[PDB]
Amino acid sequence: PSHSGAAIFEKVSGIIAINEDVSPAELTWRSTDGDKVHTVVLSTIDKLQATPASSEKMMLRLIGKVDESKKRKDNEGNEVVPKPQRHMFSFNNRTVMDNIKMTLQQIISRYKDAD
Amino acid sequence: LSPDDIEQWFTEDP
Repeated sequence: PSHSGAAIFEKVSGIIAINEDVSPAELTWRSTDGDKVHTVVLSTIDKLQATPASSEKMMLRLIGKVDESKKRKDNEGNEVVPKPQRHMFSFNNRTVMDNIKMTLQQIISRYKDAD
Repeated sequence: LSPDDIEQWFTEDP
């Protein structure tokens, strides 16, 4: 129950695996049947969202760091304020999602401590 | 329909 937890992506089912051996560490979701795969950079994970156990609502959200200070221009020639990254995953076992939320926290805090 | 909708899932009700 570490660096891997059967997670649902885009309403689809699959396993979510995390690898801290790569820099920046990333998370890869692999369908159950192997029809869909997803990859996410954990190093950006600025906030971890998880549904409480008491809440029948099963879900897990990942928040990626931003950089509005960059100030990107739009097609209209006007500056815009970029938005922060946010992923949405669904789990069936509070334990599995509990591991992901716990493991992910270890990664953020890992980079947070450095800075 | 909107992001706020999914956010409610975390708020739920006692």
